[PDB]
Amino acid sequence: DWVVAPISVPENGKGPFPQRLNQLKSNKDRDTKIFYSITGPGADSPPEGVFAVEKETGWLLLNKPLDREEIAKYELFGHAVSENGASVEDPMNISIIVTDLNDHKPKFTQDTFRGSVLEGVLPGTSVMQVTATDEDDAIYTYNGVVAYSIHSQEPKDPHDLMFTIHRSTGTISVISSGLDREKVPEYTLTIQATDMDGDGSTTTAVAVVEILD
Amino acid sequence: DWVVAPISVPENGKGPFPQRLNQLKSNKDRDTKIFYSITGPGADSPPEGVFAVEKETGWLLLNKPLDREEIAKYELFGHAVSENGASVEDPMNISIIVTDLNDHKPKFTQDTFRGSVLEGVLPGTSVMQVTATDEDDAIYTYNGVVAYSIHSQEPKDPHDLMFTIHRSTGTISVISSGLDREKVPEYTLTIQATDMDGDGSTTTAVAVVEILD
Ligand SMILES: [Ca+2]
Ligand SMILES: [Ca+2]
Ligand SMILES: [Ca+2]
Ligand SMILES: [Ca+2]
Ligand SMILES: [Ca+2]
Ligand SMILES: [Ca+2]
Repeated sequence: DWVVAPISVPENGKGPFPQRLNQLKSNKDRDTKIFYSITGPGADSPPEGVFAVEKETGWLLLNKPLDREEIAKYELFGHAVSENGASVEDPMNISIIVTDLNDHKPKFTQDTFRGSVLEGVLPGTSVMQVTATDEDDAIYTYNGVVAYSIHSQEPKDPHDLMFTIHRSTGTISVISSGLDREKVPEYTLTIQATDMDGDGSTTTAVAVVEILD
Repeated sequence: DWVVAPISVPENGKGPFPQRLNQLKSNKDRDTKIFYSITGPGADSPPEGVFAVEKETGWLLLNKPLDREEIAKYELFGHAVSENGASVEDPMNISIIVTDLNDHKPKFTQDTFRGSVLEGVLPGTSVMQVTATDEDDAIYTYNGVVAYSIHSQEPKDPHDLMFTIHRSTGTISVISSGLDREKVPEYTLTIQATDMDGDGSTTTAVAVVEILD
């Protein structure tokens, strides 16, 4: 059977609303006046009335901007009923596919991460790992893809940047010699996550690294 | 049966082309890979290839700006065939409705119309009738609706405008006294037709009126 294709709708639309998506039509409007309706979540169940159909034209309508992070897919049914009150078609499925916009900054799992490392480990040594997530799509886009960076380190002793961070994994490492617990026993690193694998929104957190004895 | 609604497409589109109109879809792409095609005038008969369908996505495409005055309606069929070569749906009808833009100026039937009238008829007297047509729509719009006016008269004797014209019918009348064959035996009137019932494009012609004795 010939059916309506999934309808792709990007989130956060300007409208104007209501917005025509597609026009349902039964063949039998030849012999009969037809009344179209729609059921399902987003229509007649929660959230009600996000989608509506014009009773006589069969225009399916979107009534407000969508949010993919709330609902990414609606599955509705279209109905066709004659003036005399008889269902004249089996209900048809209709799918609405909400597509992504980069509308989330990344978020660090904690605001402050704590880890530690021994003085005198070789440069190259893994210290700890940080994590930030991103609500947006990261399959088809870089909207959800986070890149990690270190913005600054305190104090600047012995040298000004002793650590680096692995840009996709969040793993912090020692890249320098001179960690000495007795002179600088702890460090605070401002760390950053930027979605669009680097090119996007930036979020900030702290990593506090203890120098073990 | 649920079918594709007529697709309204205004003429003279900017594109970009090719332009997605609507997405055909068979249910049976569940169990089977489907190949979509389209037949009919505008597809596989003259004018070929104004419309095309993407073999696998089933996107129906318009490939160039349309002209309503050339063809105002296309009637095509959609086809669905399995990978193994079997038609798996009865062909479906598809209608394309080309809608109007005001892209024609009105045109006078002749460049010079000739008529005559007796001297000394009462003011109010019908002299002749002019006609201009307009290719555009005039049912739903004023694109096709012409309004007539007189731009000027030569000579300006006795008085400067002796005639008027009925704005919707093109009928010219005498609105003044003093027509005297012996002093001014003929007049030339520049006449105008403007579509959008007055507000639109203007075309010009001539009416030559003989004064009878
Ligand atoms: Ca969102
Ligand atoms: Ca998003
Ligand atoms: Ca994001
Ligand atoms: Ca045209
Ligand atoms: Ca036109
Ligand atoms: Ca016109």
